[PDB]
Amino acid sequence: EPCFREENANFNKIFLPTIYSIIFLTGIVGNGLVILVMGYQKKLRSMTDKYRLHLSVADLLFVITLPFWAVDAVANWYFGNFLCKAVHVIYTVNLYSSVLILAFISLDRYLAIVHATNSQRPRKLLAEKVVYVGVWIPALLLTIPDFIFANVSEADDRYICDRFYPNDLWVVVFQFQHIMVGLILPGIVILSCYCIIISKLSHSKGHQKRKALKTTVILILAFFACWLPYYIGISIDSFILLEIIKQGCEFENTVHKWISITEALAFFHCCLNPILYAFLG
Amino acid sequence: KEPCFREENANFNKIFLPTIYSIIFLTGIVGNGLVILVMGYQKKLRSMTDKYRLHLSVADLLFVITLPFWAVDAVANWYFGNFLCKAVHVIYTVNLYSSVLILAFISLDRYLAIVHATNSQRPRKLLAEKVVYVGVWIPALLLTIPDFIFANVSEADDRYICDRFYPNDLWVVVFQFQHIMVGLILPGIVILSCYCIIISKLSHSKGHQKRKALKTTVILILAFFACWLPYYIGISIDSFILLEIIKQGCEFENTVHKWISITEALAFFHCCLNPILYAFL
Amino acid sequence: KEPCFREENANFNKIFLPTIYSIIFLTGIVGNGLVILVMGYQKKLRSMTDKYRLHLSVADLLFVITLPFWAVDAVANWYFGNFLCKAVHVIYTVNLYSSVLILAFISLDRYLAIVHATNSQRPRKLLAEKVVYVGVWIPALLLTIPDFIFANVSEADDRYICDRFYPNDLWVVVFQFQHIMVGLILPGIVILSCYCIIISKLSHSKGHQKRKALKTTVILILAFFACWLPYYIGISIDSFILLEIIKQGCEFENTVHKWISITEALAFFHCCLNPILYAFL
Amino acid sequence: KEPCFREENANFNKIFLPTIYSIIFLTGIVGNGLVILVMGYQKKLRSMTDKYRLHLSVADLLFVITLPFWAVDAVANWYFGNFLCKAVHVIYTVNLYSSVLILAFISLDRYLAIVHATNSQRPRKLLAEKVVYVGVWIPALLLTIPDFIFANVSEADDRYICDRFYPNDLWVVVFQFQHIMVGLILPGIVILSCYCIIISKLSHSKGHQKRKALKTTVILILAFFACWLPYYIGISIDSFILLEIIKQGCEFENTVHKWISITEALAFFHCCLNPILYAFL
Amino acid sequence: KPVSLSYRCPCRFFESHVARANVKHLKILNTPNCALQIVARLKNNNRQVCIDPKLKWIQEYLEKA
Amino acid sequence: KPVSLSYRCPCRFFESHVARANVKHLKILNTPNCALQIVARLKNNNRQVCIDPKLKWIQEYLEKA
Amino acid sequence: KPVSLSYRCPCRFFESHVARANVKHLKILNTPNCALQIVARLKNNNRQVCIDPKLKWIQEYLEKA
Amino acid sequence: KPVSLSYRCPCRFFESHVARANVKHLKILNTPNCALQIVARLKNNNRQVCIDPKLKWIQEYLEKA
Amino acid sequence: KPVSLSYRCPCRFFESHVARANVKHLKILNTPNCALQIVARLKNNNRQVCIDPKLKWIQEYLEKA
Amino acid sequence: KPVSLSYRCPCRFFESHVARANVKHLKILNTPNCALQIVARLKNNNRQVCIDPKLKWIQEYLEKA
Amino acid sequence: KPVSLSYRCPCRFFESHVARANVKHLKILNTPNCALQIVARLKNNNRQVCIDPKLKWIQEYLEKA
Amino acid sequence: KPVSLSYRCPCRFFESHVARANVKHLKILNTPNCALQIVARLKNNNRQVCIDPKLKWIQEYLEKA
Repeated sequence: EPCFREENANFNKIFLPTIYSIIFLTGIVGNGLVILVMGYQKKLRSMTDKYRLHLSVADLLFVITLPFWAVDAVANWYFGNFLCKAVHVIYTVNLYSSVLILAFISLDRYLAIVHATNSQRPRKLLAEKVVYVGVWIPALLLTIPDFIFANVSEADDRYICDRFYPNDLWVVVFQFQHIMVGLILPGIVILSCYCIIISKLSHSKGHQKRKALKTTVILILAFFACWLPYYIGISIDSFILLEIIKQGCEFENTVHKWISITEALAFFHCCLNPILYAFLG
Repeated sequence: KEPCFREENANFNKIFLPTIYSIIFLTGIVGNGLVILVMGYQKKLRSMTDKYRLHLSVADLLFVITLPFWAVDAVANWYFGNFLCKAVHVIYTVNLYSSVLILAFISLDRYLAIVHATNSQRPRKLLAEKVVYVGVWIPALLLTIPDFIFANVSEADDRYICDRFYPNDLWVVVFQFQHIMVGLILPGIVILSCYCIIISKLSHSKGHQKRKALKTTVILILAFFACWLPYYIGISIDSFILLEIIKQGCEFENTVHKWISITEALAFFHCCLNPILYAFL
Repeated sequence: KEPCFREENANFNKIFLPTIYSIIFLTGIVGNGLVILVMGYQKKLRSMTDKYRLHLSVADLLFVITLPFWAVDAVANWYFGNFLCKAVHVIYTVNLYSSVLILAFISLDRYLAIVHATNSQRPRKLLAEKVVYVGVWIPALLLTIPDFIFANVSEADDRYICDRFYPNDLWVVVFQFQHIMVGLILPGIVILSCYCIIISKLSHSKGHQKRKALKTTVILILAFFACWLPYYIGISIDSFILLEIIKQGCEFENTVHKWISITEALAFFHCCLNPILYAFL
Repeated sequence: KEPCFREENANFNKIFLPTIYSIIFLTGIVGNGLVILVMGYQKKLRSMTDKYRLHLSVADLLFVITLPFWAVDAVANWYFGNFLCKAVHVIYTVNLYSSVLILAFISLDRYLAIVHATNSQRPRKLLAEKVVYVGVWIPALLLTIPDFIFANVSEADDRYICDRFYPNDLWVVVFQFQHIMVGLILPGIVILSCYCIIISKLSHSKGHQKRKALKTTVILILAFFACWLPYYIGISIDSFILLEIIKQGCEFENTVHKWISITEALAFFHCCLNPILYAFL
Repeated sequence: KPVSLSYRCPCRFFESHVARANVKHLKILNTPNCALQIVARLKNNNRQVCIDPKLKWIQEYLEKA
Repeated sequence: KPVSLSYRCPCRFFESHVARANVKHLKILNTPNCALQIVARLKNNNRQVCIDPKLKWIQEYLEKA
Repeated sequence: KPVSLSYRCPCRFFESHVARANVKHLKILNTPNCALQIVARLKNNNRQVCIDPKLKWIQEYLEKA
Repeated sequence: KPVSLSYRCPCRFFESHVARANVKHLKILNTPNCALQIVARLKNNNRQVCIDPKLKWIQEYLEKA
Repeated sequence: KPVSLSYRCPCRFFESHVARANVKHLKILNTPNCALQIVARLKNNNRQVCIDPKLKWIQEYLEKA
Repeated sequence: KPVSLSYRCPCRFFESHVARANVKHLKILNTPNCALQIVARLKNNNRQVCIDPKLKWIQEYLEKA
Repeated sequence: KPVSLSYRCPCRFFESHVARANVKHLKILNTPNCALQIVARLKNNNRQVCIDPKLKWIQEYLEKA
Repeated sequence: KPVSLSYRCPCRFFESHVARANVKHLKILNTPNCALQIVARLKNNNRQVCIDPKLKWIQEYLEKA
């Protein structure tokens, strides 16, 4: 059957640059302020702020290349092949690095709350040495298909910055790997550590001296609430690609529009760390 | 007279239903697991309302266990046979009746605590340990007999839909009217009458602090009924579409069906607001 | 020059109007019953504003008594004859004029209390006890004579609609302009003049605490006028569509009618907010 | 290769534009009359910032005098000749440039107050009394000469529309680019530079209370730029529609024009939020 | 209800320039509490347009009965 | 010429049974020097059928002006 | 699910006035959990309209087999 | 007259190969004093093809009433 | 109002390659404060495409006054 | 051959009464060795009517370039 | 972008059972970095249907070059 | 029969001027025992025109599979 993938997305070409420009402005302002305050003046106090500085570094790296996507939303990619590869690599590095920073924040809170008597040296050892090899090295190692497959090419109307796979099984296995690494395993880890944290804090109702859990809980919940509908949309699209859901091509076009809109709305995690720093929430 | 022609390929429902279902499933499983872990296993409950809220969280956990079956039924079609179809239907029906009967019990417990604050303490213990089970769980289980005997899966054109199939439309009208009655009218009248008595008796006090615990209860009851009101209005209008009252519309019936599906998805947020009210105060 | 192009279905209005009507009916009946029970029967009123708020709640109760008649007229057609049609219309018009005249009385009472805080205590009592009835209720009853005569039931295509029928369009133009004038212009000018005088005189005070009671009054008046503004804009544009001023649109008239119906449904939320402002402070 | 595909059936814009225009007109006239009455005539200004805000309110007042005229032009067409068209256009352009130059002056005043808190008290007075007029009002008046010559009334299909009419499209590209530059780029860079310096210098303070007055200023500036950002993004895309860059969309141009009208209606809320920030703190 | 929307006219810009030969079907709309609307379907354009109640051709067509 | 090539009535369907409730806007054709050709549209069947100029309902609808 | 929304039949509003000559194709819908729904496509209007299960023409058409 | 101009069967496509899964609402034509002309619409090809009155699936569909 | 969106003209992509035989009707748009837009309806594709004001065929068609 | 089968003009309707306000985009046909066939569309009637090449409004519209 | 949906082909379920006589226009779409599209317009239903690239009829049609 | 009225090819447009950028999905007709009737639709003019089976662009498009 002929799908004939044509969107006529006249609203997306005027709505996506607006969202991208708003996120670029507030992300570059907030991440520049956070890096200037903590990464230069050494104004960090708690152990969470080192992880939030790493998160702001990855956030600034992504919002540097966000105007390229803002141009590519309405016009097409006339920048180059190397810029296409660099933009895709920076996107994937930020996407995995923010998730692994949040997992490390949850693990640090589990070590601080439960192991409150002996885990002082392990938390410092984590946040000074192990965070790099546990976050940035997997994030850079997961960008090898971004280094290989990402290429700009014609689609018989204009240029497109994307990646090209030899088979569709590669596309669906990379989508399933993206779902499994981005959402499932770190979400399970964060939920397990916070369930243990709540179960141990229920035994310590006599003292309420700590309330640094609210900031990390709000940040993690807002991050996953931002990233949930895009993950649902690409899960439904991956099940479409695996001959499970066969409901015409108008449903596939609706899934494409939903994935684009929710992917642009899922960049609100750029304005999540410094807005929470401004509100002290 | 065109009878129905019920084929409109509503594509946005099949992409919006699993998003709402998965969001409600995640927050319901996390919040109800936390509430059952804290106040059901560790014995953290202090007031008498927390036992009924633990019962509500048990029913909420039971429904959000089977919510991903509804997500799979939304975007794909049913593949789990008839026993899982009956189990999912009976769990949803017993949860829907049990939550509103639990809320009626909380409201009448507040009526007993506020008005008869001197000689009614042992009736409250008899209300909260012994007669609560035959108050909520026994009638909710006895209301599931047509759910046990009529829910099945059809031999359709490779869809195999999960639903209850009635011999005629009179049974559909009778059971829809009974559902509207037991779900909204009698517990709503009981809650409104006891709260009117509470407000009338509370004006004689000199601004006492005993109404500080009333705010969470009235917020929970108001949020539950504001979640369930538009779905009840939609199915009341659909019940009046049957038995030849609003029969002049054909596409209006399809709009009513879409409104019922959307408001039924939005009315599952009553699982969201029970542990959220424990996260706040 | 096409004659009518009357829209025949209005599918979403018939499913959206009874939902809004039922929500406003339930909240208005509960809140106004509580307010009349607490401050009208039990003598809980302390300040001078609460008598006017009790009058406003009496008018609110009178309108939300007949709101389910409007819901039945929205989704079904009218079956209650001509006497109920006249009673529902006269109650709606009495409430609509009485609420804004009551709010003008509250604003002028606040002007008398703030500016003349020394010698105006018995004129405020004469305002709130005796002359208030001939201030609001007698003009609201005298403004219903065309509503008493001209509101009837017609013979449509088996509809029996409930509406006010005029001999010609000059009468409906004149009465729409009079409704706009008495509903918005003169009481709005009176309220704005008294509040400008209050704000100008309040700057001479040294930050006193007498303006703490002004916040609820200005919030109630601002909420009322923000509720009623888009309906007045819509019927002003419809009145200027009449008298052949805007004549280039024919589907624009149908859009104006749909906007008037939707904003009229949303402008009945002035019954909602009066006891809501008593639930908060 | 279709030339224009001229489209005039925007039914919702003629019913949504006067509603937003009337709401902003009423709130702006009430708030700016109150602010000019309190802090301009009665001498209630205390801090150095409020004088600039008074200037802003004067500019805001100048806009909301001419706001109902556009409301007539939203739903009817222009009947007031060419002199009123020129006056309305020059008033809107003066207000649009004057508000952002006033905010640049407020941000640079905050930079002078925070960083040079010891030796800069008489330069702040010279900033706020003498050089402020040649700072904001003289460049805003000098930026209105092409508004003075080119704004007129044309001979349409019995419409008499009010707009500026250029000799060719090169002039409208140059003036749109200059409008984008002076309205967003240079004052935005100035405000961001002063606030980055303020945030960098404020880290050396030991948690002083001098940043309590910074919150209202950053909230006002952020609300102004968040109001004006989607309109600026839309006119940037509309200017790039010219010069044959994204020419391939024809109905996309009409969607861009509808977006321009909607976001220009929504971006007049910057007159609303100056006295609203005085109602709160 | 001070406003009325369910009951407006079909009466809209009663034209005095209508051709009797081009008038193929002059449908008179039967409505209550309204003016006598007479929408005639044209022959050249095949579109219904209003006709005034004081038109000579409409009066001659009504007087044929 | 007793063959009558021209001067042809749409006067054929002189149906006495006319339902006023199901009648849409009936069209009185402007036939020059002929009988009153009243083609009534029926809302039940969405078709135009001619009616004789002697029905009580049609006369009451014509006189209600 | 105390409400039911998914299996709702296209078997509503049974008409009892159908011409046998105008009935060209009386398509009987094969659906579960409802009675014999049979919509016939008319010949005069070319639009599908339902027929009652107790109609004499439908019974004579079904009895031809 | 052994030529039979009028009164013609659509009694031609007596195809035994009928798929009940791909069968849409089959139409039994109301032809008096003729065979049961059962033209079944096919959901796979969106076309109407006649079926003989001897198939097991067609008899099971007709008897399910 | 520094932007302008209400008086927009059909002055986009003035092509100079148009066949005189394929041009059936070259409608010159009458607009105020706009360029001399002339959209010609083609004969091969039956779609309107604009023509430049300096074209020899358009000048010969205009001078054919 | 004074019978002139081919090469016919559209220069029949030489109507002097032309309304410039109701004139839509007039088409100047590219007819070689012929008169200026200016078929002006009328915005009031949505039809194209020929205009003679001697009107003041048509000459003013042609000269406004 | 770990997800990659901006370039997808009309490449889904190339059916082998395709009639050679019903194939009117076997449109071979040129898609870079994708499979060779063999979508053919049918003749019975006039709808485009994808064909297999290993089909004998498509190979025999393409072997004429 | 030396007229060859039957069995006629569509191979009438052997134009070497083929633009690969403006070429849409070219249709290879399933003509039995004939030449490759490659009708290459043009995206610039929205028309289907046949091409000769000897162009470099057509051979490159056929070989890219």
